[PDB]
Amino acid sequence: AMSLENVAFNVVNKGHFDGQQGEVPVSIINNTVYTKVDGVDVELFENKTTLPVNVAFELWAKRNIKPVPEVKILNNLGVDIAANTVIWDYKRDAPAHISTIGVCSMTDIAKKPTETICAPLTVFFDGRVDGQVDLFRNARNGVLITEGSVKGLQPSVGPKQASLNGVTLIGEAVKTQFNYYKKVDGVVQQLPETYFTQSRNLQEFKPRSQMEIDFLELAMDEFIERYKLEGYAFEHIVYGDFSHSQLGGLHLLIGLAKRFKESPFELEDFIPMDSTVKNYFITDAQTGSSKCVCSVIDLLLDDFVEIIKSQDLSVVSKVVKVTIDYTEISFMLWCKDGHVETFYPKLQ
Amino acid sequence: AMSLENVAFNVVNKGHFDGQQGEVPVSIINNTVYTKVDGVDVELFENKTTLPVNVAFELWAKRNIKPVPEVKILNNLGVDIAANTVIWDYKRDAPAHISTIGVCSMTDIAKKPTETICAPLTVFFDGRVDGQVDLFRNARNGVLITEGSVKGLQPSVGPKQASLNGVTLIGEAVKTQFNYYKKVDGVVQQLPETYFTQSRNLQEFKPRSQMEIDFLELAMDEFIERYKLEGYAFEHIVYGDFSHSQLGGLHLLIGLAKRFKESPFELEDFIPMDSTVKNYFITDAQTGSSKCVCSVIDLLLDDFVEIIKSQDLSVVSKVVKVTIDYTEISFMLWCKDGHVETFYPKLQ
Amino acid sequence: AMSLENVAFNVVNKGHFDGQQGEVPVSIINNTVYTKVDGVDVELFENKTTLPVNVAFELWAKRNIKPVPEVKILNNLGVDIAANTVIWDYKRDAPAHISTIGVCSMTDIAKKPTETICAPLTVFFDGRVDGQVDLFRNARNGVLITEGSVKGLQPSVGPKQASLNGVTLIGEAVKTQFNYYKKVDGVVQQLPETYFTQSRNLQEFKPRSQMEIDFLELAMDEFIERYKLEGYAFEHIVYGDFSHSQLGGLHLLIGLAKRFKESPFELEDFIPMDSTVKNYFITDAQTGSSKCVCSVIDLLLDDFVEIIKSQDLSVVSKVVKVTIDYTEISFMLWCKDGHVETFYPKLQ
Amino acid sequence: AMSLENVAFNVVNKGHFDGQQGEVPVSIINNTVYTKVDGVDVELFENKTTLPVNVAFELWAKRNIKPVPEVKILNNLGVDIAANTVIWDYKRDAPAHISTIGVCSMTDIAKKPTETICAPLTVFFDGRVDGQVDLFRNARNGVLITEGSVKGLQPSVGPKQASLNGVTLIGEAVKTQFNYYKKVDGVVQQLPETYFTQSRNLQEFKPRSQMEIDFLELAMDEFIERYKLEGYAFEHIVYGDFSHSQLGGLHLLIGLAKRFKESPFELEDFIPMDSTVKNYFITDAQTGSSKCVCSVIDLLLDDFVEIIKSQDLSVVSKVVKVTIDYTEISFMLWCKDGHVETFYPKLQ
Amino acid sequence: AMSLENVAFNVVNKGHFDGQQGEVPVSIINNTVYTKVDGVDVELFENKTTLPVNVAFELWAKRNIKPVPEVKILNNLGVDIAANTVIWDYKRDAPAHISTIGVCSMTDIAKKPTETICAPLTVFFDGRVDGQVDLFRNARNGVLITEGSVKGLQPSVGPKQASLNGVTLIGEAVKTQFNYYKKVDGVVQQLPETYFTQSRNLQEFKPRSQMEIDFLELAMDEFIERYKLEGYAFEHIVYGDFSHSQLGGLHLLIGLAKRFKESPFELEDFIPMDSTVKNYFITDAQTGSSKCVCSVIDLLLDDFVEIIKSQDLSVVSKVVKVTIDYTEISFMLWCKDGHVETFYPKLQ
Ligand SMILES: CNC(=O)Nc1ccccc1F
Ligand SMILES: CNC(=O)Nc1ccccc1F
Repeated sequence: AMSLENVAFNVVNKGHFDGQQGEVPVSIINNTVYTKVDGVDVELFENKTTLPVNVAFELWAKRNIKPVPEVKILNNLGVDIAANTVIWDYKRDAPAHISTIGVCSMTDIAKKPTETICAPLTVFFDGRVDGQVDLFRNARNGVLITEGSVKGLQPSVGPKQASLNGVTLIGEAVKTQFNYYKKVDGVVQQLPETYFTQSRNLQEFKPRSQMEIDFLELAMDEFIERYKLEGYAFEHIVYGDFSHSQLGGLHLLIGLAKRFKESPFELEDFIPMDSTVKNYFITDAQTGSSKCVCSVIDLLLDDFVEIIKSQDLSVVSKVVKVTIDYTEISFMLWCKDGHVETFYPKLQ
Repeated sequence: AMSLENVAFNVVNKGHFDGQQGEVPVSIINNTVYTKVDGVDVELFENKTTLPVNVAFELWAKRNIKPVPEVKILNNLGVDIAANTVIWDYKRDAPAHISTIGVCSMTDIAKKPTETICAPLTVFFDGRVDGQVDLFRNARNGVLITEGSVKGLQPSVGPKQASLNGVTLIGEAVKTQFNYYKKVDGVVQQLPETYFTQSRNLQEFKPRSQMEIDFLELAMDEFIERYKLEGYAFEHIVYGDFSHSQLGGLHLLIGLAKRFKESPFELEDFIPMDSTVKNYFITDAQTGSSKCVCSVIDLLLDDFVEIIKSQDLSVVSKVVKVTIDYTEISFMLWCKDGHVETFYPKLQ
Repeated sequence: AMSLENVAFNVVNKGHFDGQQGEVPVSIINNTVYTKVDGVDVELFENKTTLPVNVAFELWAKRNIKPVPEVKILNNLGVDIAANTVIWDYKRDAPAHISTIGVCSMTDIAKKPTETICAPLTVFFDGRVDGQVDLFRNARNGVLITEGSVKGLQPSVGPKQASLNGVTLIGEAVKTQFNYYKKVDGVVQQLPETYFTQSRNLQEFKPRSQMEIDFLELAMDEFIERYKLEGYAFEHIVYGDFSHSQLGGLHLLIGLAKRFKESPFELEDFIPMDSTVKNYFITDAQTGSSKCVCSVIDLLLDDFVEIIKSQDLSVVSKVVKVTIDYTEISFMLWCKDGHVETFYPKLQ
Repeated sequence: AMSLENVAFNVVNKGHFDGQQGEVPVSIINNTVYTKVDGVDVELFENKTTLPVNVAFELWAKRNIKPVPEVKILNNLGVDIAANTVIWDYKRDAPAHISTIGVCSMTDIAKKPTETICAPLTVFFDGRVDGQVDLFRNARNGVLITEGSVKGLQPSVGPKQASLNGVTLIGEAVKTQFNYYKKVDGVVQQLPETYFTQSRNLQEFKPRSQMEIDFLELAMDEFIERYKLEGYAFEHIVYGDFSHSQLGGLHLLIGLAKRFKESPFELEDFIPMDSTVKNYFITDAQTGSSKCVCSVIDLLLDDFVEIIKSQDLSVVSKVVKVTIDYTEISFMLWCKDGHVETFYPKLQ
Repeated sequence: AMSLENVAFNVVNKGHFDGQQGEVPVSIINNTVYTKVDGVDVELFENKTTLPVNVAFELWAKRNIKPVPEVKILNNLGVDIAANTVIWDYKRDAPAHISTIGVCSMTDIAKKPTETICAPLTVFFDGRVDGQVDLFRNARNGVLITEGSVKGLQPSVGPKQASLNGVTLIGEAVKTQFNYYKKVDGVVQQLPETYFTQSRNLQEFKPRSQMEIDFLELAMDEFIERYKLEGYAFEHIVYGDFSHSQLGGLHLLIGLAKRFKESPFELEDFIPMDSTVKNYFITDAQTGSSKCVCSVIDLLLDDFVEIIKSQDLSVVSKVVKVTIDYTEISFMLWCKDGHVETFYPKLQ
């Protein structure tokens, strides 16, 4: 017997939906769910989704509370739907997927991923849940994560980090590095070799390699010398040119991180969703240099150096395809006389 | 085990709350309750109250569906709250009372009227429900209806009509005429002699006496002649004077019914609620005669005639008090040279 | 080049979406679309659906304005979606189907019904639109209407009436009687023999047979005599029994039409949607007789007589199944000593 | 002459309601109050309450702007209502009490606490306001605060801290330590001996005893030695065990404070109201250790040490009742071989 | 062809409105605009204005993204409207002006500032845009900014700082110091000599003169000695008196900044708009000293010292008019025996 009042009972007593039995009285007004405590209304949930408030509330309450892949990964792998859980998109305060399977009666298209409506959809499977590996094997389309080996299935090692209740972390008391597997049209698919973005914040940025410690700590010319980067235009691409009204380059998070220690800036996240490459409308507070569409990626600097050094530098412009978070990221590479002018995530 | 979804199940399957087990999926968007029937949303309920939508939905579902006293009677008797039912106020599309007893967890102030919070409240008790005559005996404050005698109480015989799911009617297959009993601070009251308003509609007005039949058939002058009404200002009070910009008189529903057969008019119900006297801002379409605050009452014409013939006509202006629907209705009586000038429910 | 403002232009200038170029200024406040005409705002559209206001506005604008099958027929045939039109459900003030094909960018699951997401969906195809009979041939699942023969398909002749901009009618200047054809998993179905409900209103009820004329004119006893209906419980089933608190019988629209000429009653439509059988919570004003869940169907009286005379009357109670509007309507038949006691659409 | 526009006049000119006379024009849209400044709308108030926006606005404007007891205290003492002021709950952005006395015409149940409706309610009285001590003496139920001595009334010394416009502080230019007194059913009640929670934030945590300076500054084993805490499981209870997927212990705010210097964590406040014991759904960012329902209290460490040391350690499990903020807080005490396994606020 | 979907296309692809062609599907619900990315809704804009959501969205998208005068300046100069751009008020999340010219069809009063409706309005002109200087010359009323010299027009040097996408900054890669000119009734007006407020935050405060470095760094008595301020009551006016329940003085931002390093405090911005003098309801966290209406201005300390030293100190009270941000700010000057008691922005 699922119900609004039972969902709120679990939220109040168990911090989330926990299969417990019971009911608390609830009031819904506009987009907010409340419950009486000591005779007054206490807010339990503000619906920021495009779903009816009582539906969003239940989905939220039923969010997966184990570490799960970050939404950008699931998106990059073409996931449409999850088997019998909810991947909550903490960046959008909303379900990451439109529909559900076996979760909620207003949004379910199916009780079980074996139902024929699920066969064209890429269904997300969690091998930490009993039976879900088997259900991947039987599904026409899907993405499977496991903590270990699945007999016969060639694994792809995913990122180190996963999301636990909206916190992106590398697990220590829990495991966040998964094997990933994918199936299209009944056929297991080979996951490409790939880099992974690092998912760091600008407020909390911590380097993760001696090279990155050097970038944060050394002056620009020292660092460029020490890692033999002459002619690669990190002055522009990574350090950022703030001298003109249009802010130049500045496409690596670590570069933003360096600048942020010195002076603040505004990042307007005008498409606020999780993705491998982010676009910001950036305004530098110190200089007033700015740019409407500044693509930023958080690659380990080591990885970005390896990508740019591996490039042929003998054409004016070309599109360079790099596989990142399993998706194929296009960059624009502009050169002159065998040195880099600029290299940036291509704006689409 | 009360729940939004169970209430909706009862509505969908039983036309109203009926204590049945079950659940349907529900969605709430702003003030409307919908349910999914075969993949599309069907409107179950639009909240017109000042309560949270899911709360109003449940009180509406749990409305009393037996003939019950009209809200105007309950209010005139000082009823605060009903015992274990909801008197639905179809004139306000809202619960007639703030709080409930033993009905709904969000609005209940008690489960049983015997709890101490109910003692100072005038509680409504329905003798047709097992045990409620008893509970009225224990109750410090209350109003009781019954269909027949109660041993040791003198009854007050109420109106002929009652409200069945919002239709006011004189029951032929069900009883609508109740015995009334009232208790203030543990003492059974002697209810006053009272007239009753008749609760008719302007559109479907039906005479209930030979005098009313004659009023509808005859011409003004004939009717006034037959019933010896010269000098009582019915021309003004009951027929209505449409010759000036201020619509004159027209304070008796039968007079509005008579005019509405010939030519129509606008009645603006600017305090929409059930009350013994109604105030309308009335605009006569044929003539443009209008009045901002036109008090209207539906008295049996014979009872109105009795009231007006029972007054002293020798002072220019005074307040005349008349018990109606158990409440004291003040009238203004204006006279000149021993005849009536006007007589109207006071606009105080 | 679809846009809010272009849709509004079409509404304002063409009464509906018509593919015209142009733009008017629009403003959206909560669920209402307005447009500026000479400096003030005029209401174009109030959203009563569960879709976003601008989305519902566009689907409403793009409604099919040719006579189309009533929604109850489409649902009974299992239609999921329409090919390149919107069947507007005037009973719910909402789109009849969740999704669209080739109509609206927010709701389209495809541009053409031939895309693979449509193959498992039962698609509605209108033979009056060039190419759609063809598309029905390629379609794995579908329902097709036409005005005339289709070479190589046996037709099923549908109802006389269809819905034109929300008015159900039997077309005299346009055709409303369609041939129906259905395909499940690539196989043309043989549609069952079926009766059709007549889709009449209680207010403007018009007899469509000499028996129905007689039913309206004659007294109960005469009519029952003329048509040899003794022992079939029409007194209860069709005339309705208003003598007890439970309103008895009254399951056939013509019986409600007959009563409504004499005295009025409340029909509460608590699941407002188009369906072959309707459930009303009905309160008779003259008598106070009432019933929470009164199933009503509008069958030609002759067809109802044929159904009831085609049953075995020898068991106390059983389920009688009758194809109507192409769907299986269960009835309860109650008999005693070889005569009918009652017979009603099952309240399951 | 109270009015929306007068309330807004005071807000604009006096920062809050100040009995001043005057009016500014106001516009209300959805849940927000605005006023024109220099021809544009400036937001004055966003209603986060379940009250009508214009009502919440007035209550907010009339909030008590003297230091007042924190809402958890008033709750723990059973306060239902305040005499002639509003205790604004800054943590819920809402009135702490449902109704008022002498404040606001939509929410008043009474103009004065002597009215008989107030007698069953525990009314909050402020002896800094003239007459309110006397009104406590006459009230059947109440809680009284004073700055000094009340002849005959045995005092209870309240917490050091009070809330001033939502800032919890120990007063220096103002007095925040009150005498508390309580009355149930006409009878002064003896307030229990009690500890008080410290009301500290995790961002702003300052130790308040040499012991607490030691906890923050020393390593875990040093501190446990220096205060002879071997066998008392502060390793678990206070320091927190982050080694397993379920975060172990961690029920004292100061322990959260220590960890927060090292690494951040997420505290989901899923019942956001003021209370003596808080429940969080906690996710540790460094380790990914987490717990759905982690009870946290902010006792001075000295006080928590005194509580746990005073316990008999010779049973496996028992419920230990401790009086905190005047309410009786249950703890679970789990022991083995005369040492503490775990000791935590009992989850209800 | 302007449209909701075209505006959203520009927002998504260009970070703001950029004249580009194209459309994305959009959904509007309540006050929020969304668009599909990867099958789910992503929030593009939350309407905090009193305009219809789709109108506010377009105005926002069309905001001027060059450095522009801070709204307080435009207000102080009497600007009603901007020529062919939108000055977005980032402090109110709303257009700074009610109407537009040549921007948006719901809010435009004119396509061009030469239209006769614009002649009484003070129109804001931007000489960085071609033709706009000329349009100032022809306008009956206006305010013009330029980066350089305009032949014949006597300039006023504006503030050093301007606002770029809501960041107030002194330009280095861009120019933020403008010449200002004003016209009333066809006649160029002489802008007064004036100080300028510094527009600093309390979190980010940086001194801007050796004097201000001294104020932040030195003790109170040192600083007062070093700059010969004895008898000028900076102890009160600038340092702030926290000893009594009413917080004394404290009207210079730098004084708040000093205190904030030591201890925090609450500033309730109860009229949140940009202005030259701000009013806060201030609560000091350390002492609980507070004040409902504390006027604060951010003058360079040098400038404030120069203002107060220039005053005659020989009257008890007088109104002192100082021109700041071009508007005439009244101060109250209270003296005794030729020393300053208090000096503060006059409360109106
Ligand atoms: C306090 N007295 C009282 O209630 N009396 C009574 C009530 C109901 C029926 C008959 C009775 F006598
Ligand atoms: C799969 N078969 C099929 O569709 N057949 C057919 C369809 C429409 C008209 C005539 C036909 F023969």
